[PDB]
Amino acid sequence: YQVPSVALAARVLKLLSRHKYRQSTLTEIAERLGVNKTTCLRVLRTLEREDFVSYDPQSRRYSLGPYLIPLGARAADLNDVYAHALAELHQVAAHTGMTAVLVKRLRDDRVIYIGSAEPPGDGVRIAVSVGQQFPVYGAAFGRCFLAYDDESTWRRVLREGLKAYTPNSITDEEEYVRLLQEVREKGYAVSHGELWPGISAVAVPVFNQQNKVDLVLSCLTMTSVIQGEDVERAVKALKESAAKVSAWSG
Amino acid sequence: MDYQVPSVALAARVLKLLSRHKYRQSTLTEIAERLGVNKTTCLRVLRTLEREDFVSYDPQSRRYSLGPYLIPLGARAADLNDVYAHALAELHQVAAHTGMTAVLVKRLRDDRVIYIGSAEPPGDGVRIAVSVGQQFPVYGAAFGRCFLAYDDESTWRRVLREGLKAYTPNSITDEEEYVRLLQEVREKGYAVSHGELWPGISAVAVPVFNQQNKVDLVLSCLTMTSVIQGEDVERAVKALKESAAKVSAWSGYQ
Repeated sequence: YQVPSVALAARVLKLLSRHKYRQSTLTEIAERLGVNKTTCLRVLRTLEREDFVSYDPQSRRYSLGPYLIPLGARAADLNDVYAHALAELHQVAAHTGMTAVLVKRLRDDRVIYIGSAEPPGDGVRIAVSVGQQFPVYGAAFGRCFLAYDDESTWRRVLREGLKAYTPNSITDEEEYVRLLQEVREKGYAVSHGELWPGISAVAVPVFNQQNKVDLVLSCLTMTSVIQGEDVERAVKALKESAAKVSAWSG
Repeated sequence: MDYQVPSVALAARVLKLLSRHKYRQSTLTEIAERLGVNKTTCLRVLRTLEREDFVSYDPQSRRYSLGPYLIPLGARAADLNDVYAHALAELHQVAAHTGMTAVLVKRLRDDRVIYIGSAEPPGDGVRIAVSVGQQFPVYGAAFGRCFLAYDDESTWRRVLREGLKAYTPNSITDEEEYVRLLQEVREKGYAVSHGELWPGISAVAVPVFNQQNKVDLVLSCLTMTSVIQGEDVERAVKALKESAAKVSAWSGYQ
């Protein structure tokens, strides 16, 4: 079963976390979600009374509300796995000088940025959109998820087709399979401009109790600046952090 | 109201419950009994939330918990408008409903407090303005008593032994009176001062609690003493409490 209104409440919240829809009128939400204005408004008003959504009558725009702040903080700190993994991002960033990210496998072959940490102190930083979703196959993290799946999950997602985000996105199914073999041997993956042009990443799987991968830790930097020593550093930090997070997955 | 959707209200109650340390890993029975809702009704909502990753389920122990999608929602919500921003917005509501200047006070180290935001009531004419950044002693006036009343009594005794400084003729410097005033603030949930820091100025204040049940923030209303009337103080207490309850929930109080 599915309760249609609760599912609609969730879709609204997910829509309002995208930058384009961070402040959206009723009509923009209805249109984007494909439901009539009255059904949306009912949900939005119930969500508003609980402070899950906020409403600015001066702009007639709805946004994510204040109650999600402590709710999200608690979802992090009440769970041993998430509390330690988010703390580890700060470790990774401080020791590598790269922007560190936690990626999480969702239902329907999607993944999501759960959090990030930017290196401390000053300078330009690379910043990611926290809460952005991605296909489970994309860039360095995609291969960290897929390399330890049973081939029941390999083939279904390969068969759907691989989107070419940039000219270096891996869309050849055979090349992708060889790279998955490579991830298993080395325990990490590197992408150069596969998702965003000029961005490279290093990713490492965090193993759950089934030897499977629900969480990936990632490091991000500019492709033009990355040297071999940077990859090695990122791999050590990420691997060490990953092993501490796996420890808590009991 | 016809725009009130009971299944989404229950989803919210479920998530608020799972955010309490005690109920962080809760069986279906414990959830349904604690909320006073039929277990089947609960299952459908829980499983719907689980499908969207707002809740998780552990098949071993049969317990539900806050799901991981709430983490980036929280971060994106705060990034747009953080708690202090929302607190300021609620102060403008208070100012509008009371016709008083509303003020957000924060505790510092070393027995000081500081104004971190204000909201003058709407319209044109005169009004009381305050300096964002002004610091005061933690014992001073209505807002001082709202911080102190909720510390251990050992702090009351320390602050009292170290001397209450008399700013005006209406300042409370009698130790037995100040203790009685702290006790009653703790009994009643608000404080009122009449010319204790500034001649002519009255204050009504209410504490904001956080997730360790401590008072880091106080919401306060300033008005002129000489024009306060019957229902005014009563009305401001009621508006400040409605606002402080909300901001307490946003600071993680439960």
